[PDB]
Amino acid sequence: DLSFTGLTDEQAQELHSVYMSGLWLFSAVAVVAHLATFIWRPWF
Amino acid sequence: DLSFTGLTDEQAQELHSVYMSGLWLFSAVAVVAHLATFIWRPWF
Amino acid sequence: PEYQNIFTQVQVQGPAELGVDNENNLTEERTTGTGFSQLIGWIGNAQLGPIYLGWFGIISLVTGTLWFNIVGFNMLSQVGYSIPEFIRQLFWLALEPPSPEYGLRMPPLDDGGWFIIASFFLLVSVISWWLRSYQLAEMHKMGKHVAWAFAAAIWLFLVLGLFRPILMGSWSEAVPYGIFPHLDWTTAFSIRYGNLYYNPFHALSIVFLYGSVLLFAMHGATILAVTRFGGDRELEQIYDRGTASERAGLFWRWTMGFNATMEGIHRWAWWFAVLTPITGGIGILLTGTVVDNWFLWAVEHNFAPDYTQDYGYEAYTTYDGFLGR
Amino acid sequence: AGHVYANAEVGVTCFTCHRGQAVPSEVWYRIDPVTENTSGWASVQNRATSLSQFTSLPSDALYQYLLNYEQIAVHDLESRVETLPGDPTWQNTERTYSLMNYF
Amino acid sequence: MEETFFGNFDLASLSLWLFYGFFALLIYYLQTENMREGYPLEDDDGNTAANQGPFPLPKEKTFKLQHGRGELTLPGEDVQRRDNLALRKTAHGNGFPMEPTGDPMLDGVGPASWSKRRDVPELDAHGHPKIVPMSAAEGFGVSAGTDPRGLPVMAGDGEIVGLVSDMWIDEAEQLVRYLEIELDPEWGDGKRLVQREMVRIKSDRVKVRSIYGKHFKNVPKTKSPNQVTLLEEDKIMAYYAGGTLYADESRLEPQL
Amino acid sequence: ALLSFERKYRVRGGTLIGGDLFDFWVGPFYVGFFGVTTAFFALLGTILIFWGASQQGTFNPWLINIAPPDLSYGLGMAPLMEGGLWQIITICAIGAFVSWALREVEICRKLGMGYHVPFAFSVAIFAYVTLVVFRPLLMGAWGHGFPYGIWSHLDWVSNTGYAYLHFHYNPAHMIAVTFFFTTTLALALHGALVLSAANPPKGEEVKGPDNEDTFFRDFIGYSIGTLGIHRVGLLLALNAGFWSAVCIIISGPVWTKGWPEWWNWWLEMPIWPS
Amino acid sequence: SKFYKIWLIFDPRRVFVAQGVFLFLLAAMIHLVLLSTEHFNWFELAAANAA
Amino acid sequence: SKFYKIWLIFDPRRVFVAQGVFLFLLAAMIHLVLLSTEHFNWFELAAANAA
Amino acid sequence: SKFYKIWLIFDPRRVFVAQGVFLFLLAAMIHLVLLSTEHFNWFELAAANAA
Amino acid sequence: SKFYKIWLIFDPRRVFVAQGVFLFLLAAMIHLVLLSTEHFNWFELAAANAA
Amino acid sequence: SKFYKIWLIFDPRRVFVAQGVFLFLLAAMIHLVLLSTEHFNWFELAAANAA
Amino acid sequence: SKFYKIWLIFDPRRVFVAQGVFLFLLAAMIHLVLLSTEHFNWFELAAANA
Amino acid sequence: MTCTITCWGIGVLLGIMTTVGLMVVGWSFLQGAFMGVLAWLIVGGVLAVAVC
Ligand code: BCL
Ligand code: BCL
Ligand code: BCL
Ligand code: BCL
Ligand SMILES: CC[C@H]1c2cc3[nH]c4c(c3C)C(=O)[C@H](C(=O)OC)c4c3nc(cc4[nH]c(cc(n2)[C@@H]1C)c(C(C)=O)c4C)[C@@H](C)[C@@H]3CCC(=O)OC/C=C(\C)CCC[C@H](C)CCC[C@H](C)CCCC(C)C
Ligand code: HEC
Ligand code: HEC
Ligand SMILES: COC(C)(C)C(=O)/C=C/C(C)=C/C=C/C(C)=C/C=C/C(C)=C/C=C/C=C(C)/C=C/C=C(/C)CC/C=C(/C)CCC=C(C)C
Ligand SMILES: COC(C)(C)C(=O)/C=C/C(C)=C/C=C/C(C)=C/C=C/C(C)=C/C=C/C=C(C)/C=C/C=C(/C)CC/C=C(/C)CCC=C(C)C
Ligand SMILES: COC(C)(C)C(=O)/C=C/C(C)=C/C=C/C(C)=C/C=C/C(C)=C/C=C/C=C(C)/C=C/C=C(\C)CC/C=C(/C)CCC=C(C)C
Ligand SMILES: COC(C)(C)C(=O)\C=C/C(C)=C/C=C/C(C)=C/C=C/C(C)=C/C=C\C=C(C)\C=C\C=C(\C)CC/C=C(/C)CCC=C(C)C
Repeated sequence: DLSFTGLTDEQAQELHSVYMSGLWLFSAVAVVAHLATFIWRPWF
Repeated sequence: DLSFTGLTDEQAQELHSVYMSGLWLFSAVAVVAHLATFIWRPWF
Repeated sequence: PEYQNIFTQVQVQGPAELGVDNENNLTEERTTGTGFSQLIGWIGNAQLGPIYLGWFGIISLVTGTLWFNIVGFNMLSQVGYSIPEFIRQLFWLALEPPSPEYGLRMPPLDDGGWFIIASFFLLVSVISWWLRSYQLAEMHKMGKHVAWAFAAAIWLFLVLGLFRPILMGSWSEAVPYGIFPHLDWTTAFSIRYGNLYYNPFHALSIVFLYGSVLLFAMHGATILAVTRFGGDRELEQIYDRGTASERAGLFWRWTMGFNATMEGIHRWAWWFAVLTPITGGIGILLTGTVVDNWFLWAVEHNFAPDYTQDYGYEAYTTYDGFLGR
Repeated sequence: AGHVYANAEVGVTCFTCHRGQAVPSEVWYRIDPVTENTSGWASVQNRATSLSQFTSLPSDALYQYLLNYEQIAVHDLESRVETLPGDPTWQNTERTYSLMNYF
Repeated sequence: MEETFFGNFDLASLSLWLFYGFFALLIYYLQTENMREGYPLEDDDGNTAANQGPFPLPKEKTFKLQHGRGELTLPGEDVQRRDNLALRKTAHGNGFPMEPTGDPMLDGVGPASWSKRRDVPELDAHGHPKIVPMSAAEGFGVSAGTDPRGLPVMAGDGEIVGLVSDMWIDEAEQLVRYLEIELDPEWGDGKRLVQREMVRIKSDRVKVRSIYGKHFKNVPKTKSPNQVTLLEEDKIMAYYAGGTLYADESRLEPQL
Repeated sequence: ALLSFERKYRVRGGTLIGGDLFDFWVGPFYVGFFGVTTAFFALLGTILIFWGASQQGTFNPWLINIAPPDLSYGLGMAPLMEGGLWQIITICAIGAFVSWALREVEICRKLGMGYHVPFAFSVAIFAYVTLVVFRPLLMGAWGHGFPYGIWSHLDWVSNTGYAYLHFHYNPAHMIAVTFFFTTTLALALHGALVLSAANPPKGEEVKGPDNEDTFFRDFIGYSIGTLGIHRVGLLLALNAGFWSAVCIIISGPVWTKGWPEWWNWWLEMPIWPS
Repeated sequence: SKFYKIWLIFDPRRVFVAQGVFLFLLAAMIHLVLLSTEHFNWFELAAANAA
Repeated sequence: SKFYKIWLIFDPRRVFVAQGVFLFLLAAMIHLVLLSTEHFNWFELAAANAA
Repeated sequence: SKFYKIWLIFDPRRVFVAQGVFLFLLAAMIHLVLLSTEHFNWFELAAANAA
Repeated sequence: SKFYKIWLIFDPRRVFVAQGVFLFLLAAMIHLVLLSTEHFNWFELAAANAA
Repeated sequence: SKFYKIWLIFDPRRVFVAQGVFLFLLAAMIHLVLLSTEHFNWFELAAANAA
Repeated sequence: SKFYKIWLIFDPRRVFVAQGVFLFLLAAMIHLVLLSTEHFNWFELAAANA
Repeated sequence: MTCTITCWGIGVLLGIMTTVGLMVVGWSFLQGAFMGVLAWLIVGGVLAVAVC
């Protein structure tokens, strides 16, 4: 029952679900940005 | 019985198990990252 | 705006404070003559209190005058006793050290002989003043930090004019007694032995010289910032910590992650100032006696930067282009 | 020709030094003693003279270096040397620096 | 000597590394001497913190206090600790500001917080209290600047909360410490002290901007009108500085 | 972690901008709006230094050298590896220094203390600002700023010093240097008095302000007091920073000849006989 | 997995500030690194491409 | 084994922050080390391969 | 998706001021970056284009 | 043996940070020493082998 | 013999910290001394043997 | 003789730490001084014998 | 005060007046400024003491 921030297990579980929604969306945009740049001028 | 941080014996075990799971995932990415780089330009 | 405690806005003057006393009987050698200056009282204490004149103080004052007079009489005689020319060239005249051809032997009076005699009285005068600081602390039953800090300054003072010339085997290595000439010596000393910038101890002394001004700006500002909590009464804040010491500590803890105590600040203050001439004395003592060229020492030890660009002005512009024609 | 034709064909003519004067300007004489009560290294400096370049540096730098072929170089050419007597001192550096403000 | 001990490690290089060892020892000595007060670290909840820093606590040093006030060893239990603080944590974790549970200036928290110093007056070399009113002080008088006695006192909101009846001086150092304010009945009841460092003295008035007119009635008082203890000194000075943030909501809220 | 007395001071408020969005502590450090910008500017500037060090070919801290562009580039932007990186790091450094000073304002506002420290730091910032932007602006090129190297920026000082043929003769340098040697003089003696009074010989009572007040009265005949030494002490160091800023901003924008030649006004005064 | 427990020890409004600076630090730093190179400096490549 | 007892000695919050700073400084340093070398500088190699 | 909860942890009025300053400074910075170049300096292009 | 009593002398939580910093500074320095030598610099060896 | 009494005079904590620091600095110095010499520099000798 | 009375004057703690620092610095100096000489430098001598 | 500052203000104004006055009759700005600085210190100091 460790909680240094006071958030319960369900409270952080639902917050972390949103965090990955932002993280994956940010990564998804980064992938398309990286994919487009590689087609433009590849670095490999 | 001995704990300078206040964590219980079972609380630390739960925290460490997730930490190792994160450690292996981070290391697994690095291994694939190193493997891709070695095929790109080997350093041995 | 809020009152920044920079100038006192009201002064109170009472009976002159003659000072504390104990069984050492300080009052015997005190002048018992006091004066109050309201001009200096705006920023500091206004009482020009009595001075304890002992035998270390008198000998230092008398011998210091002899060094001052011998230098001055020589400078006056250097310009042929022309007072208008002596005043005009005051910043340029000096008592030059002996010529290098004489080594450590006594040179002629006109060729640095009076320099050694004047230096002899200056050395006695400076050491006597240090003994006064040591004796006064012992007779005041306080620590000898004033004497110990002074000894650090004397260390560079002794190295510059007494220790290094002896080690170098020539009295010519001393510093001339002039306003501009000891600046010329300072520049010539750096040029003669390579580049004194690349002396690690000169760099180290600059670190503590910069740190001393940096700390004592920090300590002065912090105390004035907490002087609304009686922070200027540091001693009472050491024996009984008030909120002045707490906020002063917490200001620097929240700014840079660590702080000091009201007493521990002066240990930082004492040591940074004391290390300025201690490292400088070592750097000067190692100059000529050991190294003789510091930039080549830097190149040998691989910390002299290397530049790849060209050096001439023709590589960057033309003479006509610079002149705009 | 290696100096007056350094960059271009500048050259030197009679007008270069005189500039319309019977005696060229910026000529110098040996004001060596300058100081009255001193001799040696103390009698060539420590006074703002015409040749000292507004400094207390030696005023005999032009005489010693540009007329008497004295050694101008003062640095030690390696990291550490044995400072044997007769080597250039800070006084020689002071005189070299005096000539060199003139440059 | 111009010979290298090994490689390019000469006497100049040897002295440099000798100073590196000394400076490292000096830094350790200086930092530990700075830890005589405030440690152990503890956390927001008040329990001892898990982390205590790389530097260990120094050995106890003993101060022989004068005027028969006993000894003092700084590394130890701190008598200046304040209990029953009126604060609550805004977060369950660490590193977050505390929210005062009542009036921050009345409770003495934050900029208005004082320290539990000794409840005795500071004494000079002679032994009598250091800070005394000029009425009690003998031979003292104004020598320069504007005399604030009799001038009205203006608060931070422009209210006139009384006039300066007397000013307390440090006769040991011949320095003005406080100004007594004879609070008007409409604002206060008796006399309040304001430190010289938080009051700006003009030609016709003395202005203190940290404290509004309504906060003078709550300024801490002194037990006696002839001396002020270190505890009363700490409470009085902290109250005025607490007004720099707690006089009105505008001061506490961000300026932009 | 906290201190034994830190809890009662960690209160909400005192920010200049951002309110409670950033108002928290990370470890002992206070993080504000300007602590966020300090972290961004300091990290970006530090990384760009090591990025420039990587392409420079050496990571040796002594030999790292991020130099300003050539004087031909003027006040415009240069290629990032032809001096343009120095311009960005300067922008990051200026942003980090100003944020650091503004962060100190929030810290001392939350503690209800005076703003002397951020003001005193602003003088140090001004001394840096007059060295990196003000003087290059007056001289018309960013190449007049000092490079960002531990030993490379000493060569700039040495060359700029000898750019006026004897830099000791700079009148403002004399005033500024006199303040450094005296600020360390005041620091040594002031630190000694408090230490001597608080640490008397073993077995003897500690001393109060009177004993140190009468010590330099017995020593040098005058004592400026406990409060006065900090007041003159801040002024001595601030004047050291200010006059150092002056001596370099007049060297080249205001005075182009040798600094010894400046003293020619005193030598050839009409009163002096020929 | 159970990485959601990272919010049991790290408070959301103190880490999001930490990553906000870090993410923009990376975004600004990497772009400047590309601008330093002569091959990935898209600003000068437009000039080179247009001649 | 019993390596989990490191958290009875070390606070999880301060260690995680410690490695987060350390691991990124690792990643930044190593990436910069390769960028210093002429062989592993992928930015210059793109220019060479483009020809 | 469910990003509306970001205002449950960050003060809306504090964030808006912070992001307003960030957006303008970023906009001013990028505009000055364009002005530093030759290809994308619209002020210089007009002079060059007009004879 | 009886070496376990070192923890009766040293605080475990202060030694571990001390050796954690020491071990990495050890590891970095030996890596940097190897890189300085021309024989053991694997970055230049990779460049030489590729040729 | 009877040297155990040194711990009645020296604090075990202060000496052990000093001894640990002194031993490594002494060990580092001697290793650095050998590297300076051209006969005991094992890094340069490995290159010589390989060539 | 009866030199044991020196400890009635000198604090054993302060003398022992001073002696330990003095002994190593003296020992290090003599080792360094020998390394400076051309004769007793055992590192250079071993190279010569090779 | 209200009188020492005024006397100090009078002295610095006279120093500026003596600075420009010497430039008009020849001299130089730096030579004139020194006499102006000297006039500010002497006349200002004398006034600050002679009249209070
Ligand atoms: C070299 C070839 C391309 C190039 C290749 C790439 C590639 C490849 C990528 C980028 C990516 C990015 N590039 Mg680029 N990029 C180039 C030139 C540019 C130029 C320009 C003027 O030339 C610009 C402006 C950018 C800008 C950017 C950003 C759009 C983005 C990185 C985001 C970041 O660092 O901060 C983000 C950090 C933040 C934390 C800032 C947050 C600030 C705001 C105000 C915070 C508001 C939060 C508040 C609480 C409100 C919350 C609301 C939420 C929406 C719910 N690039 C060149 C032309 N660029 C990278 C990316 O990730 O894109 C997604 C990417 O993958
Ligand atoms: C071209 C010039 C050379 C140069 C050549 C030197 C030389 C030469 C020296 C220094 C030294 C110093 N240099 Mg350097 N230095 C240069 C560039 C710099 C720069 C810079 C920004 O460029 C700086 C900041 C410095 C800074 C410093 C200080 C760190 C240091 C002096 C220590 C001290 O406090 O002295 C203060 C100490 C004293 C003044 C002497 C003690 C005085 C005695 C005790 C007092 C007696 C008083 C006397 C009796 C008169 C009393 C009269 C009263 C009225 C009664 N240097 C360049 C490289 N530098 C010194 C050093 O090396 O230290 C290791 C030194 O000798
Ligand atoms: C040939 C050399 C010439 C010479 C040429 C110069 C030149 C050229 C200069 C000086 C300047 C100075 N010289 Mg000089 N000078 C010479 C001889 C000397 C001697 C001596 C004993 O011989 C001395 C004492 C001095 C003394 C000084 C001071 C007047 C001044 C030093 C800089 C300054 O004040 O700080 C001011 C600088 C700052 C306050 C730095 C600001 C720091 C910032 C705000 C914070 C830094 C944070 C940073 C990121 C670190 C953080 C990292 C970690 C997290 C902590 N000079 C010789 C003759 N001198 C320098 C000057 O005045 O600069 C203004 C100057 O440019
Ligand atoms: C030379 C050939 C390849 C190369 C080969 C490799 C190899 C091989 C590796 C990398 C690695 C990495 N490379 Mg690389 N790399 C190259 C060029 C690049 C470039 C570029 C623009 O050119 C970039 C951006 C990167 C970037 C990266 C990162 C993806 C990664 C380093 C992570 C690290 O150091 O910090 C880590 C930072 C931290 C630990 C802190 C992160 C901070 C965040 C914001 C904290 C959030 C925590 C918060 C609580 C949320 C928690 C949520 C959890 C999910 C619960 N590389 C070249 C092209 N690179 C190294 C790596 O680590 O891979 C994994 C790796 O092994
Ligand atoms: C009154 C003038 C004196 C002074 C005062 C002063 N300095 C101060 C303060 C005060 C009152 C502070 O409160 C503040 C502080 O907190 O100090 C601990 C500070 C400070 N002055 C400092 C140092 C310092 N002071 C110096 C001098 C002086 N400062 C004067 C003597 C010098 C000199 C002479 O060079 C230095 C180096 C810092 C310890 C601190 C400022 C901390 C700071 O700015 O933090 C934010 C930035 C970073 C953590 C890193 C930023 C990195 C950059 C983005 C890139 C690099 C830029 C830089 C140009 C690098 C150049 C390197 C080469 C030159 C080697
Ligand atoms: C580089 C300078 C140099 C050049 C070239 C030069 N002179 Fe001279 N000249 C001198 C110097 C030095 C003096 C001595 C100073 C003096 O007498 O005023 C001098 C003096 C003289 C004098 C004597 C002045 C007197 O006081 O009576 C004459 C005549 C003379 N020059 C003629 C010439 C002529 C004609 C030329 C052109 C060919 C010429 N000089 C070019 C350097 C030179
Ligand atoms: C036109 C360039 C010129 C100027 C201006 C100049 N130098 Fe020189 N300098 C020289 C020449 C030529 C020499 C060579 C003399 C010799 O070695 O006989 C020299 C030699 C020196 C030496 C001797 C160094 C060594 O031991 O070889 C010093 C000292 C010196 N210069 C310092 C300075 C200083 C300080 C300045 C700044 C005022 C300066 N120089 C400016 C041309 C000049
Ligand atoms: C020097 O070297 C060179 C080669 C030059 C170099 O470049 C080296 C580069 C190097 C080393 C880069 C190393 C990169 C690394 C480490 C990558 C870190 C990046 C990471 C980890 C990505 C996080 C993404 C987080 C987001 C974007 C979350 C979105 C958050 C959203 C907004 C959700 C939150 C919203 C809510 C509503 C919460 C719910 C709230 C309640 C329920 C209340
Ligand atoms: C200079 O020399 C040159 C040659 C250049 C050089 O490069 C030298 C290089 C040198 C010396 C390498 C030095 C590197 C070393 C030593 C490697 C350390 C690296 C290590 C150790 C890896 C840790 C990984 C930890 C993670 C990444 C965990 C992930 C954490 C996850 C996220 C779990 C957290 C999740 C939770 C839910 C919370 C916990 C649970 C509860 C709260 C229940
Ligand atoms: C300069 O160049 C030249 C000249 C060439 C030069 O190099 C000169 C070299 C010179 C001069 C060398 C000077 C070296 C000297 C003098 C050697 C000192 C070195 C010594 C003495 C070695 C101590 C070793 C002690 C250990 C390793 C204990 C280990 C203890 C372990 C860890 C057990 C833990 C201990 C406990 C007690 C447990 C706790 C118990 C209870 C709590 C019950
Ligand atoms: C109006 O009154 C009259 C009277 C007319 C007058 O003119 C007044 C006097 C006037 C105006 C002279 C003004 C003096 C001036 C400007 C001098 C400035 C002085 C300066 C800058 C000092 C430089 C630093 C020198 C060092 C660093 C020394 C250190 C050397 C010490 C001393 C060590 C001892 C040396 C020895 C050699 C030992 C000898 C002993 C034996 C051999 C036993």
